[PDB]
Amino acid sequence: SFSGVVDIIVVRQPDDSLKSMPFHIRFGTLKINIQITVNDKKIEDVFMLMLPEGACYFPELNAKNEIQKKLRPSSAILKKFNLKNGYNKIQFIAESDLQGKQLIEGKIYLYNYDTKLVISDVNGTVTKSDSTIIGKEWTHDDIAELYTNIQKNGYKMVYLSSRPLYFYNYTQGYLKGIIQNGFTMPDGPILLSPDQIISSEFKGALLKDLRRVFPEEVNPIFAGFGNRDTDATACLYAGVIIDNIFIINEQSQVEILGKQEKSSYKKINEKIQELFPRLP
Ligand SMILES: [Mg+2]
Repeated sequence: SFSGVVDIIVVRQPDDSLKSMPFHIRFGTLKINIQITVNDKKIEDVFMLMLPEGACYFPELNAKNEIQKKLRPSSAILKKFNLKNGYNKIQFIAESDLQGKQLIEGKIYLYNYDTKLVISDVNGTVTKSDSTIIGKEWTHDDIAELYTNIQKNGYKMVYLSSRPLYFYNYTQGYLKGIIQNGFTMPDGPILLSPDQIISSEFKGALLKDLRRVFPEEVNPIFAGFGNRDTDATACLYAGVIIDNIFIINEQSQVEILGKQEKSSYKKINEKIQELFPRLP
């Protein structure tokens, strides 16, 4: 089974509170309390518990004095993490009297309320085609240079995977291994469609979840890259203007939906300052 943590996103609200996406973490070994360390610093007075199936949650009282199982921590808990802007290292330590201490590592990102995100599907959009693997999937040409320059202009790349949770760590390794003419894929969180995280329209629900951790009065999702018409629908209903949605096919032809224009990652990169203007 899966052992790891799905990249976590945290957003600082303009009242200085903190909101985050749900924590999806699994201890594959453990067949129990859970402590946290952020940036190699243990976090005091914060703990998680674990269900029989291995999924973990923050215990939180409701108004009837019953324990609720939250995947999203309170703002007060998140402030104790002492998160820096951007990437942060996070580890979860599950202590068990039978199996001792078990540790998993992951990534947690802190954005501001005015941070602008650029979504990118993985399969068919980064890879050329949409269980046996080696990471040698083919990659559309010139995509690493394009995304690098989007990031350099102040946007934040956010990747989207609909593969089963078993492949999550593989997808992370595939993206960080891409090298094209010296360019690499900019570091960023990989969100997992909630249908793949079973416990107790999916791409659209995930992106609306991400949008809703930002205040209502800003539109945080600037643009999106996909390869199926359902990717365009997911982005539109999460707040992306049609003009900023790009849909690529297996011949690496990119359609800019708003302008109904045929293009490519190379040509979009040449027009980077027009389509992805630099942010202050
Ligand atoms: Mg796809």
